[PDB]
Amino acid sequence: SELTQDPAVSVALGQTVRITCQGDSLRGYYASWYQQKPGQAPVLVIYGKNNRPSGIPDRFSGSSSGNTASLTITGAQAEDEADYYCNSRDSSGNHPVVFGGGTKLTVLGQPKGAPSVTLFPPSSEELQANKATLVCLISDFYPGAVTVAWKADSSPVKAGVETTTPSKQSNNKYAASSYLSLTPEQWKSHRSYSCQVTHEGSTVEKTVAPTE
Amino acid sequence: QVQLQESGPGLVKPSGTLSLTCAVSGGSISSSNWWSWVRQPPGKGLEWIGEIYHGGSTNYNPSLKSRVTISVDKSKNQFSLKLSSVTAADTAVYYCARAPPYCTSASCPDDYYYYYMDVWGKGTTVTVSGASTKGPSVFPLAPSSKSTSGGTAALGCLVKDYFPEPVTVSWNSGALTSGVHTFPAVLQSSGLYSLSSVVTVPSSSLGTQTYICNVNHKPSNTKVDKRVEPK
Amino acid sequence: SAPLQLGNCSVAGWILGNPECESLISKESWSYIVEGTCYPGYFADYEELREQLSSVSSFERFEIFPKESSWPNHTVTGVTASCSHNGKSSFYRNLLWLTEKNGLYPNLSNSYVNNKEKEVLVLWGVHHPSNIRDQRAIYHTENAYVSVVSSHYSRRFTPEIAKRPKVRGQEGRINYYWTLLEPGDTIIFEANGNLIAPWYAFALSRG
Ligand SMILES: *[C@@H]1O[C@H](CO)[C@@H](O)[C@H](O)[C@H]1NC(C)=O
Repeated sequence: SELTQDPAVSVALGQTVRITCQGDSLRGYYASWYQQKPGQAPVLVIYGKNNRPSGIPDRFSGSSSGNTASLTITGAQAEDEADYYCNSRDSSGNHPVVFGGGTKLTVLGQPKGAPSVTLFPPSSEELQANKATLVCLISDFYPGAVTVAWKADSSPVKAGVETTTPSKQSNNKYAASSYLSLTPEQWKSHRSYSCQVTHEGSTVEKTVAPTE
Repeated sequence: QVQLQESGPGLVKPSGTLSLTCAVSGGSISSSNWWSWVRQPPGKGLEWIGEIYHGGSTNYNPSLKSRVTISVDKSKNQFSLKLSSVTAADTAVYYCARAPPYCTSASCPDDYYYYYMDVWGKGTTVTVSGASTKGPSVFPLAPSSKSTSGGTAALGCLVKDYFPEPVTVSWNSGALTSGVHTFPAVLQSSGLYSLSSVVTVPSSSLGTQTYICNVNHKPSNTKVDKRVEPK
Repeated sequence: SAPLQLGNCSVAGWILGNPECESLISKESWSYIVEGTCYPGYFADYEELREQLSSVSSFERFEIFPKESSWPNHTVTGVTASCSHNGKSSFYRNLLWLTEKNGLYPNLSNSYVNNKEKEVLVLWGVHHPSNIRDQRAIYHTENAYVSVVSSHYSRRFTPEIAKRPKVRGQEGRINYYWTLLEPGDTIIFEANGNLIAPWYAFALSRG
């Protein structure tokens, strides 16, 4: 069979959340749970009947009842925000292994933060390599909704703009990056370039110039 | 006690064969264990591929059985994975893990009816594309006194025009993790990736301390140790 | 000459340490007994053991091989649902279900010398898995051997696999064997798997 779990659930800091995983392959063998943070490998948190590997706090507890296995996190913390997959082997046939759909766990109660913007002008080595790139780095903003606008001498610019999707930093705050690719003469012929970062109606703008 | 080292190419042409190798340390491959493989497509969940017992018996995912072949080489204490006829659906991050032995009958102790994967490999990114591998161009992001904000300043490195993923950046050969932040890569219109790695450093030290970023792009076996000096 | 009463327990379940006979073992001597395998199997020379245990004069239960130190690099925590106790899976109080540790079941050996000035009753088991897949999963080896040797006992067990009818929710069996160790005699256990090792033994006089 196959394992199904809700794609998302949220819990406040210090409270308890119960991630449920349902499937007919749970009565046969014992289920296991994994925690996966962005850009990292999964780590086993629960296996068997409520057995934790060495290094998992007692806040994580697992249980099973019929065709339903559950992962309970008591006193949730900000460090517990990750994806959680159930895993079990089916008890019939060649016994194939099936993964659950995963459950994105959000820990609510985090303070909101205005974005911090750092704009880098093109390095002289890149210019001497006959290429220009403006690096606009954004970080430490929550929620992770941010729109970016570039300006050449106060005129909006859309050609050559590439902005990454907002990703989660280790402090659970969001961060993103924006790049504007230019030619060494497009850079030197203007008076200034700017990076407008909007976050809940409040905009932060940083400006670089070739003369400085 | 037992760790897993992963190996293989990060780029595979369409219709070609994927080939990865997992190396076992601190233990014998000829032990009662199920050496497995797991993949994860970009943005999707975990997907079990298959497992192999040291005797030679294998068990594969029914949806991938036609194209998957898992072997074991007791001469080098390694087990490999081979996936033929690859398409864009096979572009994923691949892991080698270890699974405990299990029983099909009731004549075993209870601890032999668990399923888990406690030991994992570090992960190898595999991309299915016809393009060619290209090394990165590392440019410094020098700290200027206009981008400073108090007693600390920000400096970084620009990893531009490389293919394919991924790129790992460390600072001072690992001797620096104060405010190290490596951003996810961006995909340009030309199909080449680019990312930046910035670090937070005190304003007093930028004039006298030497900072070096260690860019690593193993798909091309390129390591660029770039120095970032003030302007 | 008061009798030893087992209550709801048989001599087999009492001598093996059935988790359902924990409240017993009240006397050091008795003239007759007033009266059971949690993991199905055959009990060899059972009614002869009842004859030798019918009347004793200096009974004593001691730890023949401690849970630790005795069997290094082997797993010793084996429990099953067939020997349930308080809803929790358990196993015999006097036997250890040795299984592989870290994927390996190395060749094993251990010995005991009888220095208790009486006869010592040593009991052990031999596990027979129901399919060869689980044989290698538990004991790594495909052809297993269990060697028990004393100065007046010697037998080697070559356990082989068969699919047997369901009993107590189990389809594999464990055969139970025993021997009497005279004072000064030594007993040695050798196995590469399928050994239900002795954990507690009994010292007694008369029989
Ligand atoms: C255990 O004993 C048997 C026979 O005495 C021998 O063939 C075997 O190699 C031994 N085990 C190991 C791991 O060497």
